Amino acid sequence: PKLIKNKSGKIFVETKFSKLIGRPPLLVPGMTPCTVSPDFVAATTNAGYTIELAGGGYFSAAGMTAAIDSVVSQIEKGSTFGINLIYVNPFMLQWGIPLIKELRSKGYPIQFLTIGAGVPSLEVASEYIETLGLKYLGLKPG
Amino acid sequence: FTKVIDEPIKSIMDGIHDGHIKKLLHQYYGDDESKIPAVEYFGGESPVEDSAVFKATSSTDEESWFKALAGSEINWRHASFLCSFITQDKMFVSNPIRKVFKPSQGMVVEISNGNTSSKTVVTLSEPVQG
Repeated sequence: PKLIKNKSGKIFVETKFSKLIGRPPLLVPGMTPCTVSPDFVAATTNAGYTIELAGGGYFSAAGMTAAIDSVVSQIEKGSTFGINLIYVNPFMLQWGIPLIKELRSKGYPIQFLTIGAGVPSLEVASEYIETLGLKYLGLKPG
Repeated sequence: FTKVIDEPIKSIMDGIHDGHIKKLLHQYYGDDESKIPAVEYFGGESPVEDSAVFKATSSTDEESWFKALAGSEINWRHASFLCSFITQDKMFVSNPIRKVFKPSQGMVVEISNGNTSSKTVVTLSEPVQG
């Protein structure tokens, strides 16, 4: 681990992670229900930390779209956030992955996707890496 | 460790980061903030000469081309050529500077004042009617 500072004199812990995202290497993972709230996702993003919006709190693309739009309205221009989807909830994936693809194609500030509660197959992971327009992919091996 | 109710998320996350900074500063930088290296901006790093001229060919490597145009120093020109995305209000779109300077046969990029960021000029020249 290293220290680095920017022009403004802000010090960062410098790791492989912090060097990618330009923020402290500290994240609030997706939690149903704690990070389903757009207000908490926005507060943490505005604090300068990476947080996953929990898909576990959402049942359709429309409901998750309204939550994402609420986060985007409350975060500063140039801020980003991630989405946590649950791999053992095939229904969530079925509306969740097309939604992220579509919002990323519209340029929504979704930096990454974390898949909780299972690791996708090589074929599925390839689809997520190549099609979703994400900076990185979060995996949570058990 | 969950003891203090209604601590702002900023105080919790900052408290952890500032704790790490303090401990690294003591252990690895002799309690001296002046030994911390500075960069213009921190981020955008994938985990994997004053006057110059670059000529694109059919076989020119895209990553090597953009590294060369970017330069070594972290400044506006590094961001211009290596950021995959730029911001349009709150949206994140593909870096248009990378699209425009995508290398192809006939493209000639002259960098002038490459060492002084404030004065650097990157000039793309292409064949126009011969």
